[PDB]
Amino acid sequence: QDDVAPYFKTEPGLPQIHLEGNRLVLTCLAEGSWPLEFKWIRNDSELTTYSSEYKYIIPSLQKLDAGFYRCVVRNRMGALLQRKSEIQVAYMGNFMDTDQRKTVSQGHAALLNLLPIVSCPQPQVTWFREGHKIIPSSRIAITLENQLVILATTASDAGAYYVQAVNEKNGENKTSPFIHLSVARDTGTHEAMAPIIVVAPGNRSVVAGSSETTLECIANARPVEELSVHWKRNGVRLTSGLHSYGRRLTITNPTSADTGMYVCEATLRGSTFEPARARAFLSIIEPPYFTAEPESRILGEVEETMDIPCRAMGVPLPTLQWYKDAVPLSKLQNPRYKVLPSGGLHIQKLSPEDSGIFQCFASNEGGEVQTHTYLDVTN
Amino acid sequence: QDDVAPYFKTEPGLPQIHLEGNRLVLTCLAEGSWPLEFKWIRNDSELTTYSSEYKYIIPSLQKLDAGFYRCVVRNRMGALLQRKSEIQVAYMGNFMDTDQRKTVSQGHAALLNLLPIVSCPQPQVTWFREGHKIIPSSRIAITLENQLVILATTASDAGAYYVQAVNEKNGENKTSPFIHLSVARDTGTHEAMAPIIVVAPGNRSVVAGSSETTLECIANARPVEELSVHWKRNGVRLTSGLHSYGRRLTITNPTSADTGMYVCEATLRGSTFEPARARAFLSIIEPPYFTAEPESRILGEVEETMDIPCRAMGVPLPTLQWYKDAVPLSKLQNPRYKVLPSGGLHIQKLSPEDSGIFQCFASNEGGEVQTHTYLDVTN
Ligand SMILES: *[C@@H]1O[C@H](CO)[C@@H](O[C@@H]2O[C@H](CO)[C@@H](O)[C@H](O)[C@H]2NC(C)=O)[C@H](O)[C@H]1NC(C)=O
Ligand SMILES: *[C@@H]1O[C@H](CO)[C@@H](O[C@@H]2O[C@H](CO)[C@@H](O)[C@H](O)[C@H]2NC(C)=O)[C@H](O)[C@H]1NC(C)=O
Ligand SMILES: *[C@@H]1O[C@H](CO)[C@@H](O[C@@H]2O[C@H](CO)[C@@H](O)[C@H](O)[C@H]2NC(C)=O)[C@H](O)[C@H]1NC(C)=O
Ligand SMILES: *[C@@H]1O[C@H](CO)[C@@H](O[C@@H]2O[C@H](CO)[C@@H](O)[C@H](O)[C@H]2NC(C)=O)[C@H](O)[C@H]1NC(C)=O
Ligand SMILES: [Cs+]
Ligand SMILES: [Cs+]
Repeated sequence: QDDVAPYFKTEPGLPQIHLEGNRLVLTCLAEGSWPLEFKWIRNDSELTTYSSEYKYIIPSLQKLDAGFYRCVVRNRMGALLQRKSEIQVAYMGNFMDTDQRKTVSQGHAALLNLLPIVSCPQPQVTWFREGHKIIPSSRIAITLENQLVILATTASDAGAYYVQAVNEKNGENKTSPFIHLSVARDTGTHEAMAPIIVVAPGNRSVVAGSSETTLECIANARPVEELSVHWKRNGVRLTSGLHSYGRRLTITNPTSADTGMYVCEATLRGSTFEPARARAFLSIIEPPYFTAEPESRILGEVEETMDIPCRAMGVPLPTLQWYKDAVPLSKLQNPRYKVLPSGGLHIQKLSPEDSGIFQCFASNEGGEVQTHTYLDVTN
Repeated sequence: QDDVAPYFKTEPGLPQIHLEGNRLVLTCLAEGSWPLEFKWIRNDSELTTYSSEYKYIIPSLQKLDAGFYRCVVRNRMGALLQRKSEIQVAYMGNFMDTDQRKTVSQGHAALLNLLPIVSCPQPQVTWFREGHKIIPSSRIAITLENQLVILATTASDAGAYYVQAVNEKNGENKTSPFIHLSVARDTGTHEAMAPIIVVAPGNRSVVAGSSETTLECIANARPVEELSVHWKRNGVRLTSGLHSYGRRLTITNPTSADTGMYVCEATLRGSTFEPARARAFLSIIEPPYFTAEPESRILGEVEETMDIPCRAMGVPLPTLQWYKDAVPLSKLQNPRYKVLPSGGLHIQKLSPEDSGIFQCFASNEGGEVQTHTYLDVTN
């Protein structure tokens, strides 16, 4: 047919992590009446001009190729945006070539930050001192951000600490320089030290359907053997999902029933001390989905009114953005194309140049969906 | 601790398709008390011996590297099988270097098979004759297996046909040699020809949650302009999901409500001819999931009875296979390890050598899941 508007035969696949040096083949698998042309876009910037080549090939990936890719397909009838593809590249930088020094007063917690290093994705970190692998315990913690936390420090904890960082996707590993931790005398004259939260749990947001999410709370106290960290929800202690000496709470398969405030509570068992508390809030993201889509093809007569419906649901409420032939409506500046509050597109007096592909995108923090129609105008 | 049995920190990811020549990095991301050792397996065959290296790296993938990979992790306490990883490699072979000949009698359908070619995944095929791209129409069909079907042949259809095959994953393309189709005179003396099904729909099975599934039915008749192909279910014609001149029925998001028999029906409109019919059956596969798992760690006293529960649901009913320290129970040939019909493992008189990792796999055609426990035996 001479009247087949462009459409995609296959949608691009889920985000995959790619290795430096590997070949990458992107493809624009579209059909339609010909001349059929394709161009590529990276980060809303034009990579290629229009031609009959539907492939975009990177012979050897480097880190600067990481980004969002999409093709546009066009024939005489209109232009259609492919849904975005997320191309991540696994890479591991270097540690800065310098030692660091840190001093803490006996009895306080020492928080040793993982030395600056750029890595995708974030590495797995093993902490060392004098070739001895440091294992989490009731007194030693390693945060979700790979920081080493030594609780209730003593003179024995002084020394030179370092990391082996491993990028699990490309296999590369790096050793950091030293952090020289010194431990000075106790502040004042106090044997026991009340619980104090040194790593507070953060606000957490997770996308619906995710397997797990983990909150973390680390407290200092002395004697550390009496220290108890526990998690409360709705004023009542939680009993399941606890890990790493009670410092990690993992919620599995989180739904909206698990949203809201969580409280971690640190106590010295049997003591007269007040507990230390910190609050964290858990939020669920519902990716967008359409509740009203237009027909694939619509015929209007010149001079009549046209309505193209598009409505989407999600948490948070999705924002809708319209395109005509792969140009956003804001750029076209067409006073006859009215966007309705519910989301639909209203066209007051159809004109022959209104013919083409209208495309609606709904997006929030947790995803993006698309629907489109070919508008045909007669006479 | 000296008593941490091996466990995985991260499960391997979903099946990805890899390109020839690309680097591949597999990783065995397990923790536990050390010495901790790892070995790799490809297609139930041992690739490497046990060592402290948790990575397996293929510098440059070739087709013969395609297969199922998994690591075993072991310390003194026991051995644990990683869940399998499916490594497919995109490849495209060559057509055989020979022309073919085919003769059909005028009015009959000509079924032109795509010339033998090994390819992963199956290529996208465009059929040609004299440089002219052949487009599907009411008289020309291209099956889901890339065969060209010319209905109600005429002398004009004689000529040399060929294909451009494109592997969409690695971008490679091949042109085939020619099929020389000849069209001989009509058989007998008949103007109209009743509908006959030349490509019958097949039994289809699909995994639950799949986006789409498509059935295909192609009929011959003359005059082809009067030919109508339609789909029936429960004795009543289906109205939605039809494609390619009614020859394709796509069921979107198939559930068990769509299982059973579908009928395609070919008629010559307004004619006295009987319809031609073919039946196809659609089946849904439910991947396995557990309905009863054992605790992560279990303590038995010597000489007592132990029960390790494992029960799974799925369509078809999953089969359960047990392992101890990554050795299947059938090999161990231990008369004290009894497998119950519901799935659980029964151990009559616990002995010290029963300590270790017991691992239960449930599988059917649509997936495989695993659960495990560390059995500790005292005294
Ligand atoms: C394309 O856009 C992505 C998304 O913003 C960019 O990713 C950022 O890259 C910079 C480094 O250049 C980092 O500092 C940011 O943290 C990254 N943000 C995210 C969300 O990933 C990417 O660099 C862009 N690529 C190009 C070529 O423009
Ligand atoms: C973490 O999330 C909580 C929960 O929303 C935030 O608390 C809100 O803070 C604003 C800012 O003053 C208040 O006006 C609201 O009353 C709070 N909402 C609720 C439901 O209590 C908090 O600000 C967030 N903090 C960070 C650092 O992200
Ligand atoms: C590993 O097992 C898979 C699964 O059977 C093998 O895949 C088969 O490969 C042969 C060619 O060698 C094909 O003829 C079959 O059709 C394939 N079957 C499937 C289900 O994919 C794979 O070849 C095996 N690889 C090794 C190295 O043993
Ligand atoms: C396609 O599926 C149908 C549906 O199950 C199969 O029909 C069965 O065939 C057996 C073999 O003689 C009969 O005993 C059963 O009565 C049939 N079942 C039903 C529900 O009708 C058919 O054999 C399959 N054919 C192919 C080629 O796969
Ligand atoms: Cs649509
Ligand atoms: Cs378990």
